[PDB]
Amino acid sequence: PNPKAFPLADAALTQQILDVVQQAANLRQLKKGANEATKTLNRGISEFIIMAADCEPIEILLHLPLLCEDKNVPYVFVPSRVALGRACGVSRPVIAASITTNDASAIKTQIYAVKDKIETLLI
Amino acid sequence: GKFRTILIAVNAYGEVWEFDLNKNGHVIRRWKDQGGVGITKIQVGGGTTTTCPALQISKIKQNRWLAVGSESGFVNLYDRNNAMTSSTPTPVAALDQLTTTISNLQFSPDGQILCMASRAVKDALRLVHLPSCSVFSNWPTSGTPLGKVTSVAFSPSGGLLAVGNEQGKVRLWKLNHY
Amino acid sequence: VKQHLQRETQLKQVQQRMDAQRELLKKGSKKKIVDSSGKISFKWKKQRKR
Amino acid sequence: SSLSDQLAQVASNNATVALDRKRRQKLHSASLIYNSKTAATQDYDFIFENASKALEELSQIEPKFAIFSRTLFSESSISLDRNVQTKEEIKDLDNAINAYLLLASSKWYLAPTLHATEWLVRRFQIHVKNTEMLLLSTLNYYQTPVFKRILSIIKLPPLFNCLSNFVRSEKPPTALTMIKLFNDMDFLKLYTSYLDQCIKHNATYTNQLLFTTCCFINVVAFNSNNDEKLNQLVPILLEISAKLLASKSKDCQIAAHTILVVFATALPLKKTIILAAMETILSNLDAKEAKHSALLTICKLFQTLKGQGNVDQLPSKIFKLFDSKFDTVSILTFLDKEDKPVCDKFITSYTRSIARYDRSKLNIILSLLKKIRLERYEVRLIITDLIYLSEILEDKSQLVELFEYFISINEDLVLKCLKSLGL
Amino acid sequence: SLAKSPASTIQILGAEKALFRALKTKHDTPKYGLLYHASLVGQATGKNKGKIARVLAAKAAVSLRYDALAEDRDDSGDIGLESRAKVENRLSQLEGRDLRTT
Amino acid sequence: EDEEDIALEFINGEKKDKLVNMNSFTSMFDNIQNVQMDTFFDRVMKVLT
Amino acid sequence: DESDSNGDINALTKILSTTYNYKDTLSNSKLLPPKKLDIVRL
Repeated sequence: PNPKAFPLADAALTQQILDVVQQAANLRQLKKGANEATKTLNRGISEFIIMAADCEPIEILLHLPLLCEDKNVPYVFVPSRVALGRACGVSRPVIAASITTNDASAIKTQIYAVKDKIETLLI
Repeated sequence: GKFRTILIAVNAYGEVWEFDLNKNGHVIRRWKDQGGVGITKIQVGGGTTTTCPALQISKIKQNRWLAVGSESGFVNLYDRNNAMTSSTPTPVAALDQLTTTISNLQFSPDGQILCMASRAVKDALRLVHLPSCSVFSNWPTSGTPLGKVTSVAFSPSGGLLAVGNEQGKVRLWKLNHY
Repeated sequence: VKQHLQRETQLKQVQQRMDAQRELLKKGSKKKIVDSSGKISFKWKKQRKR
Repeated sequence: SSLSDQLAQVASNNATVALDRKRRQKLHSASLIYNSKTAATQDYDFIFENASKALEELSQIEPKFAIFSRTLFSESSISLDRNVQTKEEIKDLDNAINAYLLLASSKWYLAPTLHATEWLVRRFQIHVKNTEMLLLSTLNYYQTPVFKRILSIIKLPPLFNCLSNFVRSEKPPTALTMIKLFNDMDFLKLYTSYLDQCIKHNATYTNQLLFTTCCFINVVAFNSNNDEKLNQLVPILLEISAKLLASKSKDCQIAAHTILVVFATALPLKKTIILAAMETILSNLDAKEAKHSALLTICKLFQTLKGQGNVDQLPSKIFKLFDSKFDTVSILTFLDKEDKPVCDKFITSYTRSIARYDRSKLNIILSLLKKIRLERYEVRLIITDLIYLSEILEDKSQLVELFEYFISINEDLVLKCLKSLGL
Repeated sequence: SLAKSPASTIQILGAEKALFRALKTKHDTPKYGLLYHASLVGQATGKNKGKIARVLAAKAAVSLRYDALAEDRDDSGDIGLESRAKVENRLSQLEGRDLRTT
Repeated sequence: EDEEDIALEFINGEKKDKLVNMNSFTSMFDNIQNVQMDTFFDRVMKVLT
Repeated sequence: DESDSNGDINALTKILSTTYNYKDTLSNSKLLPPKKLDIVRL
């Protein structure tokens, strides 16, 4: 939608991303909202970063790709904050979220497959 | 003396297909539900349908409401008379009273109440007045014997509602308006 | 430098265990699963918090 | 009962008499401007000096205070003791003070009013002997330091218990607490009595009238749950709406329109009740802004009616008076307005009334239907009435134009009505 | 850099001495920061001063990320106007909310 | 056609109308300081519809 | 003082004085009332 939201995931990739976001929510490995996502980036614990490409105005999450780039963390734009908030499993719209690092989870293979797909999409 | 039937089918992502069956399977249209991350039930209601069904060809009507209930508990709700014209529509409402997976939707034979009911937890049924799209507040109360609701059936004529649960005990109520 | 790295790793693991114990305090329907290697984990019921 | 209880009633009877120097110091120490020390120092000549000066200023600003300059602000009124006169003279003194409080209710952002009522407070003891009218008159100023001073002085009545919590504190009383105070029922009986007296003395103003209609709207919203509490809120608020509409001021008429629209969208009222309210509105409707507001609320009442006989014709005298107040050009401008508030049921009843009664403005009917998207049952009822009128009245080219318009848009419904009646 | 920082840092930003002393000593962290002298925190009263400092810091971070990263900036401040509208409404509602009994 | 289809025409013609709930009027008490009564009526109607 | 002996402005007061139940029940609308459900257990 918004042409400043560059890597915009499609139907299949967005379906994979929202499934792994749902699994990460039910494992409680997921930090929601743009401020908590920025905090995870500053601490250095994010596996990867999901944003919503239709937040108005867009800049309030455009601040995040800079830190994601400078710290080598994958980011992607799914196209709806309402659907992203329902995937994260909270009664609000959520414009950004982060899957955090813990190498003892039971969803690690899914997280690494989606993270590899996002790395390919940014590359 | 002529009608034509349409099949609506919903993906887990929220993409909705509408084929017609009179001429062969050919997609009339596609659109997308707003939000709808994992969508588990769709229902149409307010006219004739496979629950409150027709009895002669002249008594077939066209449905007005189309409700889409998802895994997170959210129930989007659409007006067909605007959705068919907008072709990627905005819901009339988005109900969020329940919190578990929506496992039953059931319109009245008229289409004035929408009964949405989960399956994953006890006491998880809510009735909705339409077109107000507002949840009724005085029933069910906290002492209503609902159980884990797995079946809901509205009556076509007498205004009954029948709810069946996991313990194996259906339970009748009669709405006094009808 | 190597000692710095080891100390920071030990502190990261301590904070991870502490945050797990903090998550076991709020709300929801936890289920105490045991991994058959013998290690305890927790899994919450699929229900949208409000 | 008990001896302490009977003595408590005796004390509240003799609450104001200064039987000793200590009670005198306390009673004369309570004041509106001066603090305890100087208020216990000074005297009636001082207070009356400031009173006469401030009343000269108040009479210069608004010329109705000359009568209080004749009676409540005279040297014989320096001399007379309230606690000694008989009950008849007490009653007449209370009428004088109540009339003054109704007049100087609208001027309380003014040191002249503060000084004049300082003399009333510290000579005639209004702040304990009749505090009801004091609080009701200065109730709309509820953030202001004048209300803070009034609260810190007054011993609060039975009905003002929320303010009995807020008395002598630092923050003002809050809007939710004013909603509590109005949400009691005997308070609403008292306040509607106060406003009826206020209208009959013809001194209302925009700030107070804003405040009281806002509190009434919030009372109806707070009791939106209880069908029973709403049903017993009906006679009070619709009686004050009747008196507020019988008033002459456009301000009172708009405030009554606001009460009417919110109460009829909160409670599904009877058809005769809605039509009677419409009749009073139109029977006193005079000004232009009130005309705009009255058209909006009439459309809203006719819409929120949902039931049997929903969309029937306006009766004879009501339709006559309505056309006399709103001839056709006005309603056509309202219909080609671009905000488009929904008014389909009122329009349909209007066209059915034109079809039965006037039988002339059928081109006007056609313009109405061209500007409005009616619903299906309304179109069916209009078509049925036009079929009956064509079969009774002589056929006319405007009627042919109407049926041509229907056949252009929605001919099969016309076929259905002809199949119900005709060939 | 100010836009890159999150909202809680923008709240805390002034009281860094008390912040880090309380962190290393395991006490309670300061709540105002440098935002004490803004007008909304100057209108709130106590616990409302804490809550309005939090809400105003969130809205200030929103405005900062807009203005530091805008490409077609209107320079009329409508984002700031609407954030002030939301903060004013939140504060007036939180002042209308009462603690005591009636 | 049938009388039930007449009733269904009534029901399907009925449109939605926003209800009043127990906290819908507080902004009026907020900005009621020095407004005019026509503006207050417009604000109440805009909240209603 | 009292002796009982163009539309007027006393119509609303007269109607309120006559009736005792305001919220109408004899509509029987074939509509459904919002936020208040009339249901019986069977």
